Amino acid sequence: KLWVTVYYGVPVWKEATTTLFCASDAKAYDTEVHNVWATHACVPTDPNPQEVVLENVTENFNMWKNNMVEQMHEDIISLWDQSLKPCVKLTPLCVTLNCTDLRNRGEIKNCSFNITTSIRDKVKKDYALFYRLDVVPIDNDNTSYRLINCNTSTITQACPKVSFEPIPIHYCTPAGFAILKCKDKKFNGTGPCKNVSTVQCTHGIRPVVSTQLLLNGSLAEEEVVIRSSNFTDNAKNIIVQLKESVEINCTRPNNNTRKSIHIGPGRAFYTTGEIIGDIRQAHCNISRTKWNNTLNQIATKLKEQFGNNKTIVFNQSSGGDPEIVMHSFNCGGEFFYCNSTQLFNSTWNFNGTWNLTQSNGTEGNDTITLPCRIKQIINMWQEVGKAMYAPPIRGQIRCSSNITGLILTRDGGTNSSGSEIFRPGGGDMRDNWRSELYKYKVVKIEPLGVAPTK
Amino acid sequence: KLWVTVYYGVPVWKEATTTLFCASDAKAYDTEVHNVWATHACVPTDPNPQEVVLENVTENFNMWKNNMVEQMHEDIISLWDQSLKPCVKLTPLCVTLNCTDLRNRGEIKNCSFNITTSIRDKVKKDYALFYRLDVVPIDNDNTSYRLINCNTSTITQACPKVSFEPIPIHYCTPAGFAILKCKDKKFNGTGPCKNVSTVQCTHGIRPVVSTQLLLNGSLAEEEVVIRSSNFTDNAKNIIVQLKESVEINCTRPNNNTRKSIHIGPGRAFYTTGEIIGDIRQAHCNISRTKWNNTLNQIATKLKEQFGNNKTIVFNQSSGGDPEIVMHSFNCGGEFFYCNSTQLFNSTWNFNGTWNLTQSNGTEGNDTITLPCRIKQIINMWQEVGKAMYAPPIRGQIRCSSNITGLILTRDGGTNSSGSEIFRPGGGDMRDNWRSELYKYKVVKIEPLGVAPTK
Amino acid sequence: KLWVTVYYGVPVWKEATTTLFCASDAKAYDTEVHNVWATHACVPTDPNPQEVVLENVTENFNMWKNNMVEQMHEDIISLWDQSLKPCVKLTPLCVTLNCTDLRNRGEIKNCSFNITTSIRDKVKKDYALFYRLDVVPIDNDNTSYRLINCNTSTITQACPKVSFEPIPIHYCTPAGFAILKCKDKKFNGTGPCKNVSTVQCTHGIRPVVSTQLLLNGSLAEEEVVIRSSNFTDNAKNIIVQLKESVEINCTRPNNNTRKSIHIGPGRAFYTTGEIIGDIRQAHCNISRTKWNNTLNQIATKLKEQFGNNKTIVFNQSSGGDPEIVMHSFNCGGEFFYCNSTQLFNSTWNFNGTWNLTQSNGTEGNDTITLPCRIKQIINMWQEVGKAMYAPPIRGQIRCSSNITGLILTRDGGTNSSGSEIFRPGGGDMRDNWRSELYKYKVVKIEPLGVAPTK
Amino acid sequence: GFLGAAGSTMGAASMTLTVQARQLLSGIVQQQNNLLRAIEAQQHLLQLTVWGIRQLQARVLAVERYLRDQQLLGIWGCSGKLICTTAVPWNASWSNKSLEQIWNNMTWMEWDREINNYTSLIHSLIEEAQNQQEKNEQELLE
Amino acid sequence: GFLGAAGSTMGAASMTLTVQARQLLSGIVQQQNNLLRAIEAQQHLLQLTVWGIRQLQARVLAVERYLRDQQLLGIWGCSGKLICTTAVPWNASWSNKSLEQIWNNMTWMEWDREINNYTSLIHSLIEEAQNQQEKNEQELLE
Amino acid sequence: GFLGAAGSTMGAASMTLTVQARQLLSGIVQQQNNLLRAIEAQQHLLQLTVWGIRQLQARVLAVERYLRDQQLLGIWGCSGKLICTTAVPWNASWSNKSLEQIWNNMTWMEWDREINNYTSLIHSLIEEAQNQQEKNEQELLE
Ligand SMILES: CC(=O)N[C@@H]1[C@@H](O)[C@H](O)[C@@H](CO)O[C@H]1O
Ligand SMILES: CC(=O)N[C@@H]1[C@@H](O)[C@H](O)[C@@H](CO)O[C@H]1O
Ligand SMILES: CC(=O)N[C@@H]1[C@@H](O)[C@H](O)[C@@H](CO)O[C@H]1O
Ligand SMILES: CC(=O)N[C@@H]1[C@@H](O)[C@H](O)[C@@H](CO)O[C@H]1O
Ligand SMILES: CC(=O)N[C@@H]1[C@@H](O)[C@H](O)[C@@H](CO)O[C@H]1O
Ligand SMILES: CC(=O)N[C@@H]1[C@@H](O)[C@H](O)[C@@H](CO)O[C@H]1O
Ligand SMILES: CC(=O)N[C@@H]1[C@@H](O)[C@H](O)[C@@H](CO)O[C@H]1O
Ligand SMILES: CC(=O)N[C@@H]1[C@@H](O)[C@H](O)[C@@H](CO)O[C@H]1O
Ligand SMILES: CC(=O)N[C@@H]1[C@@H](O)[C@H](O)[C@@H](CO)O[C@H]1O
Repeated sequence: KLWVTVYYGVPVWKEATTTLFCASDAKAYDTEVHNVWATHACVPTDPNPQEVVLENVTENFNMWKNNMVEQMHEDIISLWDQSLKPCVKLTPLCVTLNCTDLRNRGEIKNCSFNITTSIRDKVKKDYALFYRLDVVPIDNDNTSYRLINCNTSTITQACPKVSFEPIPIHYCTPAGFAILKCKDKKFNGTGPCKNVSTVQCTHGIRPVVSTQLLLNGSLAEEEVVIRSSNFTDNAKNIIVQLKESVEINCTRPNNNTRKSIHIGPGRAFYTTGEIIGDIRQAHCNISRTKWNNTLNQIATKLKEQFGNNKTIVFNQSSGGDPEIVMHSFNCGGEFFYCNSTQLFNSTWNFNGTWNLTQSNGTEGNDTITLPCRIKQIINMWQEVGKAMYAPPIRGQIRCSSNITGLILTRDGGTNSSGSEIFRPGGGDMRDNWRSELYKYKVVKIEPLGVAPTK
Repeated sequence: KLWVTVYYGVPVWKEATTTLFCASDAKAYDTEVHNVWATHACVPTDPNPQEVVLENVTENFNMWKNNMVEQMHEDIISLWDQSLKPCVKLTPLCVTLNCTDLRNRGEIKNCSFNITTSIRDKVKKDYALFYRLDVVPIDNDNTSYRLINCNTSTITQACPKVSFEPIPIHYCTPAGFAILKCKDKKFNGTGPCKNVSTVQCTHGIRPVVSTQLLLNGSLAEEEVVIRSSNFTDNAKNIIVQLKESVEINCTRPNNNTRKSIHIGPGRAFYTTGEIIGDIRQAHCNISRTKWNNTLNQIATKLKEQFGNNKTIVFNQSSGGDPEIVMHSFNCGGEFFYCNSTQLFNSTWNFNGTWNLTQSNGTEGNDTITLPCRIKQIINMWQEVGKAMYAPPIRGQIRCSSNITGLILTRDGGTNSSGSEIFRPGGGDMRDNWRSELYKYKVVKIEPLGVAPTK
Repeated sequence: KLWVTVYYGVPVWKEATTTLFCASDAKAYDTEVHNVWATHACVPTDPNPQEVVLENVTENFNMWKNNMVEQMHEDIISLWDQSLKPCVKLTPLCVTLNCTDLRNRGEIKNCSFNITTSIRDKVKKDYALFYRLDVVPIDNDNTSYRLINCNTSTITQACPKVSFEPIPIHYCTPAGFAILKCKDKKFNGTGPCKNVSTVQCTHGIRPVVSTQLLLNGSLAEEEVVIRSSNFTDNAKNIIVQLKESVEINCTRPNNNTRKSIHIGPGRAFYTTGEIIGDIRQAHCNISRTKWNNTLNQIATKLKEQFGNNKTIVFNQSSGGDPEIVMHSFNCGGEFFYCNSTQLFNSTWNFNGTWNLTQSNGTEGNDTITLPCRIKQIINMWQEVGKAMYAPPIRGQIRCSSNITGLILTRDGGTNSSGSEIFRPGGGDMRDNWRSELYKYKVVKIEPLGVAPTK
Repeated sequence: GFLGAAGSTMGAASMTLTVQARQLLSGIVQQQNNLLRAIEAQQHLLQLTVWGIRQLQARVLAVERYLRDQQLLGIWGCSGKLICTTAVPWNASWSNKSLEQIWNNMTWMEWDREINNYTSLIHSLIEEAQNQQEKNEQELLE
Repeated sequence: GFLGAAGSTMGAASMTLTVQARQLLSGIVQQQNNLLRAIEAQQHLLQLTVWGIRQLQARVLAVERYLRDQQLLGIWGCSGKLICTTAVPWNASWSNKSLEQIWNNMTWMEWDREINNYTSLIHSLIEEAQNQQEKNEQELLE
Repeated sequence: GFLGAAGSTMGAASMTLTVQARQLLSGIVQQQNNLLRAIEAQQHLLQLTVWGIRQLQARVLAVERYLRDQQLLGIWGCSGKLICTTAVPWNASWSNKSLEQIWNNMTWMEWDREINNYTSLIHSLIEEAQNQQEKNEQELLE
């Protein structure tokens, strides 16, 4: 007799598509910054969350179809909007300016425009430092320079107090939803997994905004992984998981000035003041040997349909948006943009060894040194509207970032079977956020269970 | 021993006064109109809602005291407000106009006023078609015409994309509240009922806004019903339920022009353009015989305290508001106002047969043909504020509406026992909404039950 | 065997810190005032709330640490803000004025300034009565007088319809939180209590805004109580609980005029019109003997560390804010400010009897008669922002208030052990609200209970 | 039989309780076919008005009423099923009436109505009479 | 006896539990005499402030606490009535103490307080000790 | 064993249910260490965004799902513990399958999946079959 029987508390795992919550460790709430670009009144991470590794189990994942990225970016936008709300506005700072190109392409020209004051009619004059990227020369009437962000939308401050530093963040599931995480290293996005390790709260991550690269992220070990949502699709970005990490030096030697000037009834604008001493340009020095090893690793990892084990070629992006043709990130509130023209000029097709470099016999110019840029304004998630203004950091901007991933775009404007061309692609900003979400899968838990029982 | 005993899930029916929810069938969500004046993201009707007919049961109803009408109209207003929110404004379209009475009372005069543009100072000139009801001639300074709606409140567009067509709508009860519906045909508003048929979700209805009449509504069968909240009270409207339905032809032969002109940063105004060909007036042709049969039916149904079975008299409304002295409705977004001066001039007092017409020997002028009007602006539920603007329909406006009800007002300014005079009354707009709510009664369900048991 | 056992519905009392709710008796909702400064749509007091006196029990209280005061004042502010929302604004009533000092320091000078009207350009002229406290003479350009409240923030009406009279208010606890109230009379703020009487809804109170005193409040019986959050701390206010109560006569003989003048589209300003007859000043007559008895009682109650049972001295406040250097309250909407310069000039140090007065042989000038002030604008809880305007009461303002408490501040700018000096302190406005909250203590109730049982 | 099956009955009404209970609590299926996310088929706007927020709100209020029902079941120890007795006798409060006739000719409603403050009068005793004075079953031997 | 009837007792405190439970959960009556729809008698405004929205909100938070109580009753299988035991012994965690004296001279509070992390220590075992290791009753013959 | 302890099992899966249930419903502790009132250590702003209001909102939706679970337990009279049977037989709907093998080689999931509309088909019968047609226990003598 197969008498139907009902059971509760049963082990059940089903495809969850639900909200996740914020978690920030005790070290978070000990950061003591009213908000360093990232922290809230949200729940901290629990002292000891349970990550039950599930073995002799199987779970199919799809990071590109995982909805985690969506809520992540939405809550990021909600938090950034709500953080911008308390910041003072810069609508009158919008006024025309007149910039003198003192440092002579150096893009360091003191600009002195009108900044209004508390009373309606009492207005004085100030000057700050502006780059060639905050204002443009007018060629219609060519009278002065205009902020591009100021002739297109509104202008407001970026909460200079709120520094844009990366903080650890933890995503927890609701009660009855789990996040099944693969424990595999060659585990791709849309694959099954046997190292299922049910996770109530997902492991702490470091969401540093970056383009075409990763900074201080989850490291993929025991191999180089090169995934893409569609490999045949040349437009599809090619996500790569480097085995090791490199030491970046996006560090500007020159100091910064801050000129805390009260503008409104309680509103102050941190204009960039003059810089003490000879004002040089930001530089960057990066290692050579480990990079060559990782490059051989990728080129060996690139050989996917390589014709006779030699089809690997790289080229610089033809061009396009600044945020998609180069590597941008935030570091100390200053939006660093260390360039990436040193990676497109190398080719490990025939010999990975021919292009390899010996550390003991390192060349003279081996240490990668390339120019490194910065910025003051930014539009998150490619959203055209009210902009912001990064205040100075009043000091030599030292950024130390690491490397654990890469994004490429196969070249479609070339031969199909002649030579595989990869070019930097920074188009999709969610490929950055999904690179670490190929194991996590929100999983529903249902105790109900029927079963014929005697 | 009458040991008290408690019971659960008991059949219990009590007077409910609660909220009802929206339901719109699958055909609704297949209408594919972002919103045709009526649809939402609300719950669709379930595939097979249960309407348990309850027999050998009794239930007293009072449609005039039923609270359903209140929430219905309130949610209608909330939905209309929330739909108006996304529509573009017409505040600058408010500017004075100068209309030339080209078609010469025809109320078709091309009007050409200033319509502003995206930039503050770049303004061009346009002309549209306006009726004599959107603007008035000034007699104080008599310089030009002014929109009446524009010198009294604000002006905004009526979401031309959102066409004001009637859609099926379903009202569902919450969990534990039922709607007990009478299954009776001579069942009046404040009466008991034995054909109780508990209904979780009330039957689908067609809320077409109309005055003094009904369009595409619930048909009352097997008799003519003439109810009123107070028959003695002459001011009380006299609600009538015709047995059969007539074929209306509120159809305008002349076409419409639309002049989609961008006014604001993304806002466009559909001005009525010129009409191709000879511009005539809207007409209407209605049947004669079935109407005579229904009229005999009512006059026979009117004999309530008729003196010797002949006291039935009808007269046109003395006058008053346009929405209460005539029949107005919406049909294709154009607010049709087919007149009703052909019904007040008839009298079946002595012989219902003397006034009856033979179909085979129909007269020459038997087919009721009367002039039919339209409109562009409207104020729902007689609310004086920000108005709207109906766009053109760009085509011959064909309206096919049916008849299933009527509202009268007994004449108080006449003799009390000499002759019963009924006049069209369109004062109360909720009599229209309650005509079909004389059976439904939200009914509460309570499982608790005490009972002395041995 | 101490088998652990679990129990439910257990008697348990734990430190609650939760919200309390509003309760207003049936007599409240029969007050029929749309809102007399205090009433809402909130829950009325239940007909018979249970106040279980708990005996052979103990409970430690701390009124100064009790959170009740916080939610009380916050909800007071929320209610006042939400009540101000419907009141008409007075921004154009802000305009300059020109006041003539007709009554000649009398502070009664008819002021006639511009009051605008419904149309933009149609403005007439009006005059009202203004005191010397609503406007100030300009000494920079000395052209006319300006409202102080009008050159610092916005101006709006004080809902003249909403009269600022005291009403009974009841605070109820949520379901599972109790308010344990001490039933002791010498029970101080941070003390234990054995007369615990669990109270679901706290006893009805009379929150009349007052400074340095109490009006129509909870009477402390069977003794004079003189508490303070820190007695050694001279800045600490010295809260006193008089045994008996005195009969105040803050009554203005002169009448009031009201000039209901429509200003906006539906907004009217009640300007103070001219006063009929000889315009005198408000007076006040207070009893002598009972006050002497209570003063002997306090001076006997003051002897805390009195050197040889004679160290009691009182002095007037050196000075400061009007709301903290004098006694202010609300009575009929007019903010009465009966002065308190008759209490600082008395000293029962050596003989309480020497300063005592016989009722039968009362002196000629025994009946305390002192000048009594009023006001039109006010800032609640010392909050600098948009002000309000008290309308006239159009009648002889009769205020009858009683006495049940007192606030002092020990004098720090004097000798430590030479003579104890108390001065009126009105700094803390929550000492007034906590004087009656020394017994109530929100108490949590937990049914869970473990216990080794055989 | 959502709510019918009982015109004037106490026994038949008692036996059709589960059918009535299952028919009444079936609105969750209707809420499941919302199909109502953002559009019907092609386009749509927000339209979320006080009407539908209050559709969900009336949903919440009724389901809270059912929750209070479950809490009462918990207070009396009466949550096992619809069959659960009381340790409280019917006061002679109600008027002299035959029980079986109260059943067959009260439709549950007539006995309730003129026991009505009697039915509630007998209600509050149960908590401290069935739980406070809480006895087991019968007292018999074997 | 809403909360009194137990100064220092475990038995008397245990016997007055139903009275305390009924007295404590009586605020629904107070919420019933709201009379508070829109006006007291003649006129009124909205006035609905954070104060009263939070009156209802504190109501909601406490009633949610009682709901979590019911959920715990469900987890342990302990929802029948206030009388429900545990399959878990009191660890020698608590200090040596006479039980009956823990009863009569702990007011439930002293035994709880210095068992307090012991009382909670004995708490979590119940779910997988009374339900996980869930046995029936006694083992006897007839 | 929050969710493991059952790769392909019906018996072992059934025996690790309490462990899975206790491990899954442990998020209340995490909500307890919010430390999240207004600031982390020194300063802070409001920052309360749709993200966290929706953290609490997803909390509410899941806990409502557990509440509906408790309501279902109440409807069937099945709230005593995880061990509770049905008065409904498995229809020959499911395909011919060995039961013990459905147990050991269905992981609860294979039998569920191809009984799936069968499992739900057997679901609705329980309310009016275990409560409507509600019988006691066995029929034996003494
Ligand atoms: C391919 C694979 O499954 N690798 C995992 C590895 O990522 C993990 O750190 C380790 C922990 O023991 O277990 C291995 O099985
Ligand atoms: C050649 C050179 O300058 N190397 C430095 C290295 O010594 C330093 O440790 C590192 C820090 O990131 O930055 C590099 O640029
Ligand atoms: C007067 C009356 O009750 N008429 C109803 C009729 O409306 C309904 O369509 C029919 C269905 O069988 O049942 C009849 O009893
Ligand atoms: C005399 C006449 O024109 N009759 C037409 C009729 O043929 C048509 O079917 C109907 C459609 O509603 O409209 C009427 O006006
Ligand atoms: C010191 C003290 O406890 N006094 C209280 C008194 O306030 C209360 O009115 C009375 C009621 O019987 O009980 C007394 O014990
Ligand atoms: C001397 C004098 O005027 N005494 C009066 C007294 O008669 C009156 O009852 C009381 C009312 O509060 O006010 C006092 O001022
Ligand atoms: C109290 C009551 O209703 N009694 C009636 C009784 O008068 C009638 O003779 C009988 C016939 O079945 O039905 C019972 O219900
Ligand atoms: C642990 C404790 O409190 N023990 C005391 C005991 O010392 C006292 O002799 C006795 C008198 O009744 O009361 C008990 O409660
Ligand atoms: C239905 C099913 O899965 N049957 C398999 C069977 O084929 C296999 O021989 C056995 C070995 O243990 O495991 C069972 O689960």
